[PDB]
Amino acid sequence: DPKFESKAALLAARGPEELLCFTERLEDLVCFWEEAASAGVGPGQYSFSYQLEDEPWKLCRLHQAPTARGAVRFWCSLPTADTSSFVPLELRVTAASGAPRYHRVIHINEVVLLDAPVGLVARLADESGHVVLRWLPPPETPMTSHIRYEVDVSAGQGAGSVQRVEILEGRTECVLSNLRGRTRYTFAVRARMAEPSFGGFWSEWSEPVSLLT
Amino acid sequence: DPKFESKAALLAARGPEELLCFTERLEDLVCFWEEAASAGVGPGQYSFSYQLEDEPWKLCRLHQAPTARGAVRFWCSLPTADTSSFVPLELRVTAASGAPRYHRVIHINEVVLLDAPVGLVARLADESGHVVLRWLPPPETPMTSHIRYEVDVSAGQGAGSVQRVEILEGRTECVLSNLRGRTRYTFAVRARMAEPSFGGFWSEWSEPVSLLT
Amino acid sequence: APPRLICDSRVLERYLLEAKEAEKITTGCAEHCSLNEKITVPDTKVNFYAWKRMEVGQQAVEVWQGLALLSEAVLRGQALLVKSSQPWEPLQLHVDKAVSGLRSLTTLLRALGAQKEAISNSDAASAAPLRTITADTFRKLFRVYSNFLRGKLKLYTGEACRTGDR
Repeated sequence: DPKFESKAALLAARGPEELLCFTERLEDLVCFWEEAASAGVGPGQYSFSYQLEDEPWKLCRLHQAPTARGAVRFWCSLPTADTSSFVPLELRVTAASGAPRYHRVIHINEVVLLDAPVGLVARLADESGHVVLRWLPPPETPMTSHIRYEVDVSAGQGAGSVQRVEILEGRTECVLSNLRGRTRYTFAVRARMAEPSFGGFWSEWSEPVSLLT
Repeated sequence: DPKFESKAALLAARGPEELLCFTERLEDLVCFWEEAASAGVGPGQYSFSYQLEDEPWKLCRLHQAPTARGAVRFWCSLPTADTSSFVPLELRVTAASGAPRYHRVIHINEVVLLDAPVGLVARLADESGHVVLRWLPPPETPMTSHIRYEVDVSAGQGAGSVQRVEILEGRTECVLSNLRGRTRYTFAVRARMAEPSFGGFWSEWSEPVSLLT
Repeated sequence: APPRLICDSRVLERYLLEAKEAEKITTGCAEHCSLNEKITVPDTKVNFYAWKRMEVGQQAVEVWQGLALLSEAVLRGQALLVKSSQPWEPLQLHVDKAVSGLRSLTTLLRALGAQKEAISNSDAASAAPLRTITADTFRKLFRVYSNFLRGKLKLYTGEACRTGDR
């Protein structure tokens, strides 16, 4: 599961080796943690329990995996019926001995890691000569009206060293009118949910697009 | 049946031969039709039955009046007590001979027909957005937040077919582009309650406004 | 000021569109969608004439309690579905989204003050339910799910959100 693997890598980086959880399409949730590969007693080594506010404590079958680092990641994918946004989700991981390892309380809508935007295209505006950037939001994702973006624009005489433009949520277009003439530029977009209704971490950058001014 | 007649006319003009039902204030409902069959068709020529889901069958008082070109228009003004939305409404029109004329199931909230929007104001833009259009929701009409619009751009005859633009619900202004210069344009705007809560039909066009480019 | 999260149309709309798809998809049900029993559901009809004339607090009562009954109806549908190797492959996800969505809406409504208002406006003895609507197919269950959220729920939420200070 490349996408999940690569995403769990971002969180491992940005966040803690603690219990990390993230939703991609708001109708899902996976929590996981990595740990110094041991011996036997894999997923059995622990019990992952969760409880959505006002409901009974449930268990979530754990899975073990070979993290492309040399360690082992334990992960659980919440049953879809329990992936409710805006409701306190208490998570708890217990080791074989019965001792608590992790204790978190999250809100699914605040841990979203979106797939990267798709279909990035760059065109020279209508008689303005400006660059108009258009793209599609992460596929199969709801609440697109709440997805803001960040554009990376780089290029120049072997001096292409970026610049970042923040795009309003719901907007999938960006107008650049101060770009240097006769210059081959390269742009890319990344997505993330807008606060305060939502929260999360930057998505992967979209495939790039080059344009000559 | 004043502004009513026009509305009735508007729906018939676009949907002849079938049973058309509509509501203007969600507190009302009128189902009707025109007969290209006269003489012998008395007031007891048809029986109009209806049933709100999980409600007992009921009969509606029919009405008749000379119409169009040598035709008659039958109608039933649903008692307010039974004009409830968000629930299936089965309708059945039967000839005095026990013959089935019409049969339908509709949702009152899905057959709304509003008054046309007003105060349209077409203006030019010192930008590539040629003409900026702004308007007002149909007068006396709540829930404005979910009223959808459609603007029409009329050319300077000789040819100039059309240009239909749909305006997202709630939004009462737009930027028109690709407006050829040296031309007199006329723009009008339509309106209709938007899904998923409502639905219905396009209102009559608003009074037009012209502008030269 | 906008009573947070549910007062954001787009937030509430996510669920309304989910319900529409659920309802739409269950119209091609056939004989593969029986609940094999009568599941009590709320009444979703709204008489706009009577609706706008009743004490606003009563809107709260209707929606909060109706939603509660709805949640129970869907939950029952979920367990009824877990049992058997019965047909209709589409049913599962729509039910899981409904259970999930209803759970979010319930939390969302309370923050809006729906549960508080509903309990007080309903703290005096009244007349027997005198109604009792039910469904025996997933089709009616989902149609009711959509009509309720897009109906009185939306209606109640729209009015309640317009609450500054006076």
